[PDB]
Amino acid sequence: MPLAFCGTENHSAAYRVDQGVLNNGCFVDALNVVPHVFLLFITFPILFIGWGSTWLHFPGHNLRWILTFILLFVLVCEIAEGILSDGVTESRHLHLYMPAGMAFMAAITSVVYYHNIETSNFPKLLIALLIYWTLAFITKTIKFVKFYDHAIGFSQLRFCLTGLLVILYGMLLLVEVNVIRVRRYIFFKTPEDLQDLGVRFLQPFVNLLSKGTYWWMNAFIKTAHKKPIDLRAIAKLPIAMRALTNYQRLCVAFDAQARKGARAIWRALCHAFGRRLILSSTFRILADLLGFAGPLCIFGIVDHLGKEQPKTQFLGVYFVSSQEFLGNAYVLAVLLFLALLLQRTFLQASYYVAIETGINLRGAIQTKIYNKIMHMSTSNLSMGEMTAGQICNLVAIDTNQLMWFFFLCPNLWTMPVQIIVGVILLYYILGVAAVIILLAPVQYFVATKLSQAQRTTLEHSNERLKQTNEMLRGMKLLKLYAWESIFCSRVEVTRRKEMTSLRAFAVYTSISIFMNTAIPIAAVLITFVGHVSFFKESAFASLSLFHILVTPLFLLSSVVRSTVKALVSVQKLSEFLSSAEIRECVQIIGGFFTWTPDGIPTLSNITIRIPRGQLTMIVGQVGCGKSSLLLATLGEMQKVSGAVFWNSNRSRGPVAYASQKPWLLNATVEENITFESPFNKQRYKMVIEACSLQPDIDILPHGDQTQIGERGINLSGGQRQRISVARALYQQTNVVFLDDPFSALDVHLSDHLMQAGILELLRDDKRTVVLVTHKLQYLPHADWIIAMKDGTIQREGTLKDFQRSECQLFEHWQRAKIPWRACTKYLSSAGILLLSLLVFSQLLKHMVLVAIDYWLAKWTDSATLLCSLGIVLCLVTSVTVEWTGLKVAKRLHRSLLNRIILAPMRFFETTPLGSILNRFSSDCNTIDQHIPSTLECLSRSTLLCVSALTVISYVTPVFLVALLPLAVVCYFIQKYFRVASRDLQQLDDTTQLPLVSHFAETVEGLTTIRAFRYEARFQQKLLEYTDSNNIASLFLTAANRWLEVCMEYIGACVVLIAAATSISNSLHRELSAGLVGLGLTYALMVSNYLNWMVRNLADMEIQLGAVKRIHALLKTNWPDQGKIQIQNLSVRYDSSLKPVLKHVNTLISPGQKIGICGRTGSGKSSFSLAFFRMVDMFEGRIIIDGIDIAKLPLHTLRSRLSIILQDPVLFSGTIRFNLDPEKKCSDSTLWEALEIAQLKLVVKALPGGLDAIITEGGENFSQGQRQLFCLARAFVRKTSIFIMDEATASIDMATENILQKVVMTAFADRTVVTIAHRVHTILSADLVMVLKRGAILEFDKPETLLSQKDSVFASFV
Repeated sequence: MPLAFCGTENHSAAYRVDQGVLNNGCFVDALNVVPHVFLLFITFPILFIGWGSTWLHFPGHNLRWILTFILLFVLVCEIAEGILSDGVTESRHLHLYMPAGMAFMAAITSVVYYHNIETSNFPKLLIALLIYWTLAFITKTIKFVKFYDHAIGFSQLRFCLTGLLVILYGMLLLVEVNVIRVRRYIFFKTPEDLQDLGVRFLQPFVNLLSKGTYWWMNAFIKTAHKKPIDLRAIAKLPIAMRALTNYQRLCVAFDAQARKGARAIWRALCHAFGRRLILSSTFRILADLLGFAGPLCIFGIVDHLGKEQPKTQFLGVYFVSSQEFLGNAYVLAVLLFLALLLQRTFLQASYYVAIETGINLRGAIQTKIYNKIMHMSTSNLSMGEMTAGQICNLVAIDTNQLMWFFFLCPNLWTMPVQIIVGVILLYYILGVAAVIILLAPVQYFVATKLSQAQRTTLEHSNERLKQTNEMLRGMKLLKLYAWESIFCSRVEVTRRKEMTSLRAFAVYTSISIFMNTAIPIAAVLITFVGHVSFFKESAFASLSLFHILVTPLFLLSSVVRSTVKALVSVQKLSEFLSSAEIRECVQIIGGFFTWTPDGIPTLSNITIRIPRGQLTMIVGQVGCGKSSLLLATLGEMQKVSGAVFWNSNRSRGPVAYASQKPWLLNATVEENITFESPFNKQRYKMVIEACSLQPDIDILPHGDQTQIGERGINLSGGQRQRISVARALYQQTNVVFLDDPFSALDVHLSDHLMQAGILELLRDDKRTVVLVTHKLQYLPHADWIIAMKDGTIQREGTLKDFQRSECQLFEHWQRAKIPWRACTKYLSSAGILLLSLLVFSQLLKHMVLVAIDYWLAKWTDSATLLCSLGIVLCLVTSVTVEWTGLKVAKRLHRSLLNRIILAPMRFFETTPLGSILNRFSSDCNTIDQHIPSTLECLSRSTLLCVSALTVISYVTPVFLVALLPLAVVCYFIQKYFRVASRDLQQLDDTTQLPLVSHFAETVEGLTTIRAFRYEARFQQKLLEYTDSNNIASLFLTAANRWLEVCMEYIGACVVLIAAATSISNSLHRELSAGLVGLGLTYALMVSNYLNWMVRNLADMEIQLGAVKRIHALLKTNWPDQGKIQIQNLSVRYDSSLKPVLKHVNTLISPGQKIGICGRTGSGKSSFSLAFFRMVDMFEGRIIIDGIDIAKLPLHTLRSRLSIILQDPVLFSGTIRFNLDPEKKCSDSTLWEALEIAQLKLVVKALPGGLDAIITEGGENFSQGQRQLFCLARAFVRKTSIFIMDEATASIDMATENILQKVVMTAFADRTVVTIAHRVHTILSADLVMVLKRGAILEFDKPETLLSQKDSVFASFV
């Protein structure tokens, strides 16, 4: 029984070459063999030469790929047909399936060949492929015309298949010769060079296999596991994705639409992105339809295999009828497999095209927003209407969610089509669905109530977090007076109010999961119960349809919510976009200028001229239009009437300017000094000298490298005014405007040195200046002054004019992860009595869903109360999850508060408040309102997945042999993808932060930037920020889609193997395919349960990482003697190299209020810190009124001994709560204190009295009211001693009032120990001690020994 080529029968009569060679119907297949094996036998060594930087794709090549692939599809179909025809027959006969296998391999090799000839630019070498393609087109055309001569027609299948690849090969031969015409290589006598030089990200210019499967990502992601992904490793982002380019295209769209509001933005967005958005929607519709084809193949397979030879015979050859073709079993399985392997590639492509269009929308619209910042007026009507928070929330939230809307925009095209086709094929499947079509509005109303509760919850917990910030800012002051507990109680009360709100949030979000996971069960139950009781007419395919319908509905509910937010956002930006713009030597003639663009000119009759070569000191009344006139010269006022001659020694030059309000960019201080200018040491040193900035630089621990301004080193107002003057002065300009720099700079000697340096700089540059201020010490002397009285110019001339206008009278006046810490979370959070119930209910629910699936299979074979148990268990699990997360967050919150209470003040000195507040608030929010739902979703998704692989292994008990490599591959793919995705996620966050940082620093100092006309550099910084955000966003997106392709093909192979082994055991061993079919419907859902599994697993990784930060914060009658004799108590902090206090055996006598101030460099502050027993006094002996002060409860010791401070602060609350909240002793003591200290005329003038709100520090009480509250605590806490510190900045009368209050404290308490680096006012005392260079050097029990000795008087001089 050997291998006959055509067939052995009739004594070699099929080998009869008589009656023509071509009229033999088997010999033509042998003719069709020739071109395919010819191309193989001429192109394998070539390919091996191939096997042994610059790319150019050939012209007209997309149709090559689609014709080659669709010919792969029909050639696989002819492989199936050849096997099905040669197998049920008596012979072998081997002429049905020898040509197709080499043809399949030939198509594979000719596309590898076309790829290897596209990689290497050598166009004269595709002559072989084209002469091949023409030869095979001719040969199958001959076969088809002889099939036509035998008059077969379309009834038999092989006629149709042959005609299909005839027109296939003809049309793709025509593609080849169109390329021949274009590139003109063979018979003609006679590129992406821009796309060459650039970026790493070559996904839009790569072959189709890498466009589909993200093959180029592979070498990236495998590179990413060894070394991390720096920003330099990220691409340069090519021209087609440059934000400027999309912005130009969009502005052309704007101009075309606006030549021919909300509809304008709508039309503009549609015109700029519809040809891709529509392409994305088209791919999405095709993916929906090929998803919706699946169940037809499963139903057909099970019906024909339950059906338990072909009729036609033309010329002795058996042709399979087409109904029997599409009625076959194995053929439909292979078709199902190839349909899934193409469906689940178009879905990812649709995702990606929507994402790419979204990133270009974000780019162009952010660029447009910033361009219309660059022309927006900074008025008190323009900026006075809309603050910077409005425009910051606009940019951030609006543009990101408009992007998320154009993410969800094809969904609003498909989920309706999804629902309609679901209803249609559910009627074809089950005969004569409203429940499942009623589960998207359930999600809509539940999400609506959830978002309302979340809004209210967030704006309540915002007040809770603000109170916590106000209770964590004064940590040292409240711990010093032992006043932590009352603020902890007011926090725990606000926390429990927020906890009631969070319980309502969790209820309304448990019900979404419950409705989400119990609507299909009731839908199927009502469906089949109708089918039996109400219908009585006649399954697993229907269940799979139930899955395919269930998935879009909740997404569509979110789409509708996003649509509403998008419409509101476009309304917001349209009402924003039509606000007032700005506009289109010195001389101003007509004089009318206002802010509102009509009516009430705010500055009129202005006829003032200031030509070049000048130094104008200006003067005027208080707010008489000085900054208004300066900005009006700058062209920043709506000038109604007048003209502006303008000539720099008609275009404007770089006028330096400095507004009344200072401004500093959140950058380095030298970067905030140089301001995008080259750096020379001389002028920089001169400006640091003139503005006295070298002591200011030394006042900072980095100086010219510290992150100045907001989000960094907190500066002072005089420092910021001086920094602004330095940045204004350095920029090397032909004019200089100084609008009162020494107004806020109250340092007179600094101001005088600055005035002299200003004269020197403006005198040594020979450039015009204009200084508008009230410093009249020099302004009427040697300036060309100009005075604006009542908003008008009086005289711009010499000093004799001010001696002629009654103005001198005023001048005469790695990568480790969760499970240890995650185990600690679940253990310390839950308690096993609810964790066990949660895991048991989840496992039981999934066992019930498996069981009801098997019961559905058996009843369908033979042609309820488990779906009810399922719904109840789903409700139970959703309740248990939300309840467990709520209790978890509650007890963790109280734990965080308790560990923050039991802390030393040295940690607050060490660690910033930002770390404690950040890992408090953001991680508490994450482990309170975001982590439990994701945990529940993971615990439902991976358990559905483990269930599904259990079902596949149960149906086909041979599957597990193929499970082990699939799980190994999934484990390795999970590992390498996790390694890339975590780092890329952090790179996304740390790149999306500086763009909105730029929008803050732009919106703050806008008029200075628009004053310099130095917009293009910030334009480049904006475009750089937008590019650095977009490249990370596109790589994160494309990594997600590549993940989904790789894991989803792993799942597809699982489906194929499971179905194959189940069908193999059901053809012969008769597996009773219901157990097999129920396996298959989990095999289809595996394909996306893995999807949900992988994406949610990454999210579970990142959020449990901030629990790590949580673990890090979990890791760490009245004494009236005053006779505490310290006996040699030596102090240390790290006990490393330098103790400060040494051997100080010093006593404060009763009455002898020893105010002991010393040397401020070495021994002043350390003793002042160590005075409250709040530091490590490493030796000696410290008695306190004869008691042991080294082993006492420090809460009781620090409660009843008041002090004063250097930088005092008032805790906000009731006035009795601001005085003594824990005590609340008596009203008359508070009247005596708050009368006799200070602020009696504010307390009695307060609206409430002792029960009035301390308005966040006493915002309009006094500044001496802080010291008054200190004295209140001194009079209230039975405090004989009162340790006082000096005022940092105060008035001399304020220091005298503090001294008078200290005199009253001496008259009433008489115990005090004060240190003051202001030694010349610290002389009113009783005893003193000077402890210089860390010793007991001087002690003066009379006050005259300080004034008697040399050095103490030298410190007193």
